[PDB]
Amino acid sequence: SHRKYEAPRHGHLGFLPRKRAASIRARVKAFPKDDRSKPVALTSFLGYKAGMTTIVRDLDRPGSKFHKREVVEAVTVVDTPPVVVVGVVGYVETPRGLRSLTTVWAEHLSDEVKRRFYKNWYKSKKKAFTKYSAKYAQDGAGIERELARIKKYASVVRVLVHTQIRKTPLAQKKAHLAEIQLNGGSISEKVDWAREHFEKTVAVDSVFEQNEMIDAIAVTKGHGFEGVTHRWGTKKLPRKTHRGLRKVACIGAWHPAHVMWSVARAGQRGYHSRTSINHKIYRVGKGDDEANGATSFDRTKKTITPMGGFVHYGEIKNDFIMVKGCIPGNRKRIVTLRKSLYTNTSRKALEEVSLKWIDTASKFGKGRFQTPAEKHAFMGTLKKDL
Amino acid sequence: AKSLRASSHLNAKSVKRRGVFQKAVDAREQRISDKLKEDLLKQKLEDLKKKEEQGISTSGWRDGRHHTYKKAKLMKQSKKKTSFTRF
Amino acid sequence: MGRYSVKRYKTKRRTRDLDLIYNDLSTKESVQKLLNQPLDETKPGLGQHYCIHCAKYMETAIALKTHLKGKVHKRRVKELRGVPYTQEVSDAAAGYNLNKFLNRVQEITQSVGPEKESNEALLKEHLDSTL
Amino acid sequence: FNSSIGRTAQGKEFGVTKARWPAKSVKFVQGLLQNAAANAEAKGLDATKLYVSHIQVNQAP
Amino acid sequence: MRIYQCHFCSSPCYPGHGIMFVRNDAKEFRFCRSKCHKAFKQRRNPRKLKWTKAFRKAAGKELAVDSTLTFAQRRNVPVRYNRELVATTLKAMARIEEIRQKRERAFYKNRMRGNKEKDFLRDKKLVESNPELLRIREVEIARKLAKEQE
Amino acid sequence: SGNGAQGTKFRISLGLPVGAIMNCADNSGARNLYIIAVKGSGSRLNRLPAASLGDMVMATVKKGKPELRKKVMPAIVVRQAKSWRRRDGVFLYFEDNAGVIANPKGEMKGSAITGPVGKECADLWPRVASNSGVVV
RNA sequence: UGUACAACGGGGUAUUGUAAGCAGUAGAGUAGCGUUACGAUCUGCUGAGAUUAAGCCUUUGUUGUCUGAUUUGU
RNA sequence: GCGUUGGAUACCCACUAAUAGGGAACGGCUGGGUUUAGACCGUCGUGAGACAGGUUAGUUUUACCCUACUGAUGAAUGUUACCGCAAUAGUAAUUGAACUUAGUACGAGAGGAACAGUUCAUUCGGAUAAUUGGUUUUUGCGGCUGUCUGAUCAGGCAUUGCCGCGAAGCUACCAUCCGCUGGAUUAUGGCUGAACGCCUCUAAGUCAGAAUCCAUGCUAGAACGCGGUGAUUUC
RNA sequence: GUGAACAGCCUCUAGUUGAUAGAAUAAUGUAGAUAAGGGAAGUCGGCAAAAUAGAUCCGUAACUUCGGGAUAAGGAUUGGC
Ligand SMILES: [Mg+2]
Ligand SMILES: [Mg+2]
Ligand SMILES: [Mg+2]
Ligand SMILES: [Mg+2]
Ligand SMILES: [Mg+2]
Ligand SMILES: [Mg+2]
Ligand SMILES: [Mg+2]
Ligand SMILES: [Mg+2]
Ligand SMILES: [Mg+2]
Ligand SMILES: [Mg+2]
Ligand SMILES: [Mg+2]
Ligand SMILES: [Mg+2]
Ligand SMILES: [Mg+2]
Ligand SMILES: [Mg+2]
Ligand SMILES: [Zn+2]
Ligand SMILES: [Zn+2]
Repeated sequence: SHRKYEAPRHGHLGFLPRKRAASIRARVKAFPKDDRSKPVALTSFLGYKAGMTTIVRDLDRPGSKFHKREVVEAVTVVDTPPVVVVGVVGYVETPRGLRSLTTVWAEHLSDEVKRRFYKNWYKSKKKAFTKYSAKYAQDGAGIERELARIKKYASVVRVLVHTQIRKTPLAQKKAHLAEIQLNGGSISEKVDWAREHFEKTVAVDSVFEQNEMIDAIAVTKGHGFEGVTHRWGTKKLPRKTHRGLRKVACIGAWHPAHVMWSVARAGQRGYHSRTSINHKIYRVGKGDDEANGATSFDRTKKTITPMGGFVHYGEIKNDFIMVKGCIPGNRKRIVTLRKSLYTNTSRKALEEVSLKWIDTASKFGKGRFQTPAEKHAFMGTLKKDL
Repeated sequence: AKSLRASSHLNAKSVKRRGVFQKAVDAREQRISDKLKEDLLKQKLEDLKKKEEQGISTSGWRDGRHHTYKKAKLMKQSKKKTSFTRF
Repeated sequence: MGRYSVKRYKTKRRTRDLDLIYNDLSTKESVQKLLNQPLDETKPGLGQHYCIHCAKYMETAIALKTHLKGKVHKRRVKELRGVPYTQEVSDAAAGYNLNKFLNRVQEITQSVGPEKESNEALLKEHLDSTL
Repeated sequence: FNSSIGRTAQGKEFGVTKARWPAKSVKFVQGLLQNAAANAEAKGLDATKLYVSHIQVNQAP
Repeated sequence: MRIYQCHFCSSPCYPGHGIMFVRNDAKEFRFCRSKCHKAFKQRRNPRKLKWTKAFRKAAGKELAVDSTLTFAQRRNVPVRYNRELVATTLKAMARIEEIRQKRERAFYKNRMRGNKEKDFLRDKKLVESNPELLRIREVEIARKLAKEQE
Repeated sequence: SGNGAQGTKFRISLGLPVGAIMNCADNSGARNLYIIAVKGSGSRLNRLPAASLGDMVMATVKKGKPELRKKVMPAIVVRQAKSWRRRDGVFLYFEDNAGVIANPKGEMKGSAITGPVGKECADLWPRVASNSGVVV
């Protein structure tokens, strides 16, 4: 008989199975559509989630109740040192889909990216790409032939880049290597751009800019084995119910004589790949700016780094991206920032952000001071200072 | 309420999208391309300054290793009868 | 956090503040108004026998007398002696509106203080006479 | 005999997921191996060329 | 946008920090921390809690009346915007802060003078009162010197 | 947002579910208001309708004038004890939950409001702002 | 055999609330001969003292460590 | 496609866009019921007792098995490592209000829209911990009772002794952020045009058009689907 | 010793230190706690928890077999020196 009271199901069936992701770096499943008239550009970038802080925004939004008013909003900081271009991959179209035709690498690869190819770097002889580097000798035959093959046959061009993780405060020395699609001119122009940019760095402000909506692709924070109540949001059973109350009381009461795939079951929570969209860049901060944490309204000379550093991450000494809201993943996880797949038609994409103040108080407690100088000036002279 | 897949709303969105939003996107793309070219030029200048102190047919096989491996693989598939396209 | 502090100082169980009680005690007219209240059925003792310092109603005159002969009332009287700690005190402690705070303290010392003390003495002798 | 046994990384050497460390069994087998080595030495065999050519476990009462 | 001072301990209250309580007489009590908020709810005396600026000013731990402390007050009468006046104010704020820090340092040093004399008197009394430990120390030093020599 | 409200309303933390009792802040003679319904509330299984600052509810008078009692009337919440976030950058709360008696058009029955009135409620309802003597 | 790693230590960043000891003329009074004795507490040295990664940040210091086992070929 | 409620005792009250009907039983917890032994009242019976009936109290306690389902490892096709493709399977957003259009069209009046352009919210979903709140074995800091270590200091026990604060972590419509756009169609409105020398949206052909369908986008990745690339052993 | 007390808690004499152990801290349990705002809206049913509690003082209704009800109810206080 019919259920007496209607209610929506618990959870989303399109995010199944709730298994652990195959990698700590989430895959980009779709790149923005290529317009052959535009100049050559990267479709994405790689960074490390450092933490979150608070800003005050002077909002200009016509028609809104908070027009010409100040709003306090949460932001996320991603440390983004420049990436290093080290390779190019060509893709051809087949009746079975896209197929990688060829890959061409640069002459010199740093140890930071060489470590990605090793499980035991300290015992290895570090022989990676040693014979490959010899193919650049005597006019680069072979390398030129494969580049010509990519020019002649490939319909999609991607560039292999890696992060400079040695510039981050991370204890990991092994860099992350990824493919980024080149959207721009012709295939030959993409190949020429990649060849000219071999062993060269690309900064984050040559890929993105302020007031732009981007997408964050990352693996969420893991939580291990979890019950149905917190895995799916099901209602708890009454107190002292036999055989537990953090369960679904009846997993089946009808003919099929099986447990349906759409019934909530206990299992892994978190560590899933997620692609969240439409996060607005509030600031593209440069690493060489002594006051990248200051605004035109707040004249205090300070950086983006909070007092005591970001908790569990450290200081920010490179270029960074400040986007509003939150993104999937925890601190110090590698994240991919992707260009929007469509031209956004909301006015928020056309809004221009003007920050009035950026919070730099300590996140290791109830921080009340923005700078150590402010803390010293408020407290006064201590016993050890005299 | 009209759904996200409503035809009239999507048509109005496309009419809006062909204008000011696309103009802003194109301007941002031009500025980003200019900054990318400047970044490359600055890297070239720094590399030149650093070095100042210090101072096609695609036919056939890719290489001999590729030829040997592909011939061995095709012979193995012919021997084991595990080929997708050839009997 | 703990159950005792939560169930004593919950927001819905809040009591009257010291600065408000000081302002009530400062003027003789307010003391007379709080001594002569209309008969309210929602208050203990028909709104009579009201201790202004503790801001507390009593059911009986003997209850009020025993409350006056107690350390809790003495603690409240001891608390109500000095400056009532408005926002100006904290502002001047931080280094803000220092002249305003000093002028307020001087006015409290000169005019508000002795008049409030005399009103308290008159209230004490009135309670002693009527009790 | 490995139903409902825990999993370990030390089984990857033998290409399995379930391995244990049976101390009593290992001690008994060590005693028998030592006795076999003593018997071979008494016979005069070369100790460096010996291999376990047969080993069998049966159920006692 | 404005920095507020905590009602309980006078610490700065930046936007998005602490909590505010509104009383029936429209009085706003802003607290930088849950600690100060809970102390206020428990009705403790900030002039009795030693970790507050109210206690420090009342007890004389830090200077309270100074010419540098009169430059900041709430302006209920606004003034028309002037670029040169704004620049002058920005320079003057830094100069006043430096002078106030120097004066606070001098105040603390004047408060803490005499500690060296007290410590010397205590050390002299301890040395005069403990002869046996000094003899043990002399024996230890002499034996260490003999060990170093040989 | 209800008939008579001035524009849209952003979300405030809900403090008064159905069955709550709040004070009456006007001078119509009612002492307290017992919430039985919340106007504009959504629908979800097992979930109680709840009201925040600036919401219109249906209430019955429990204490006050007997003529006002034994009737259901619209009310507007002007104070709540549950802390809520303001976009200027602070969480805040009042001492008590308090409402005023009104009509479906949002017009006050009384002539004045005693105690403070929330900024959000005063901005959303012109008649509340007109009858308020203290607005935060 | 090194922007090497580790154990301590240093500096920051946070939590609490003013350490032990000494002293006073502050201390309701009481006892003996203005003084002395007892005396909850108060004041000063003292935002002092204590804790701070175990899933915080950083390190021109001290002391050590860098090594065994198994297997894999077109 | 998407929703279809909160309460009072089959009917009412209210909210709401709406509070549509039904099936997988009626061919896991749980109250009324098959409730056996105790007890009382009523009716009948000579009685043992039965009932036209009414009230109260009353032990049944798996899972470690197989499959299904949810998550997690894993041998083998030279070894090992990195970057990828996408068959197939799943799929997700929803409703209301507001500004402007406008006191305009329409209307004696009383009243009174919509498209285009904008702003918020309901239900759902996926995340996240900058802030606020909750939590405390950080037994981190301080305090209190009783007793014990001669006293101070420093501590033990009181089955986490108790009280206040409390970072870190976890977490909340109690907190914050984010959730789209191309083809083909249905009903229907048509164009050309016979059948049938009128006519006709239909027969051949053809234009549009629904929250529909298939895709774009999102999740997993065939452990017997695949590609590109690096290195490949001195006893 | 505290305390009205052969209660609870701590100690002296005497007597034990026995009950398979080690390493981690997922879900679900068994046993024990805390929780913003609201306060029974939950449920057949306030089941379970919470709240109360010692002692001193003020004061205590209907009804009644005049013996009770009664610690009715409702209020104030408690340390140290
Ligand atoms: Mg923190
Ligand atoms: Mg088991
Ligand atoms: Mg329900
Ligand atoms: Mg029976
Ligand atoms: Mg599909
Ligand atoms: Mg429209
Ligand atoms: Mg959640
Ligand atoms: Mg003790
Ligand atoms: Mg025709
Ligand atoms: Mg596979
Ligand atoms: Mg609660
Ligand atoms: Mg009920
Ligand atoms: Mg119900
Ligand atoms: Mg009775
Ligand atoms: Zn009193
Ligand atoms: Zn404070």
